[PDB]
Amino acid sequence: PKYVEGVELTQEGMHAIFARMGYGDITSGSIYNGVPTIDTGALNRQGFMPVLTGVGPHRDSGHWIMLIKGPGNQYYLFDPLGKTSGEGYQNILAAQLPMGSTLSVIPNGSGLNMGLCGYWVASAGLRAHQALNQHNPPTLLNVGQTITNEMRNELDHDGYRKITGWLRAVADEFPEGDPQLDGKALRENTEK
Repeated sequence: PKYVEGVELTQEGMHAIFARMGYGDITSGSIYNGVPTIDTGALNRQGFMPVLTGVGPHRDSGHWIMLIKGPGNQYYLFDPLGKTSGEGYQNILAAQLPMGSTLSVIPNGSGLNMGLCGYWVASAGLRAHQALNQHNPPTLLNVGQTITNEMRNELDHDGYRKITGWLRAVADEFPEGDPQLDGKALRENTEK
């Protein structure tokens, strides 16, 4: 399967889901043997960048997180495993951003990932992007709080089954066809 392996998005799958939602042909990032590949031009241009962390010679799969650009010289790190996990990548990622930039980790809660990091990056990651860049942005705390709550509410009522079933259904191609703001909307509008 090109887009999904087990219940995780491959790099091809991540590109494909952003293309299907209407974000065009995006550039993703990675951390290979502890060294980041981050195109800052594409980051600034996109407003965000999914980053496949934890990869290396013997590891194609890793842990997806989302790099977000805010207003000004502010950047954010969304980690579906929670605040501590993200703080794990904070430094190495921060040193890749423009001089004068700051990188803060979104303080969302642990225990809600369920092996769905790619899905979360493509949904909650985008919603965090949109929230932090709207006219009256919430505080970092409110954004973290809100993301935690949204992940928990989506996992309720057979959420894991619904998400994993959809991901398996779209393992090779996505259905048509309206564009969407985030992956949850795409899922709900293409079978869930």
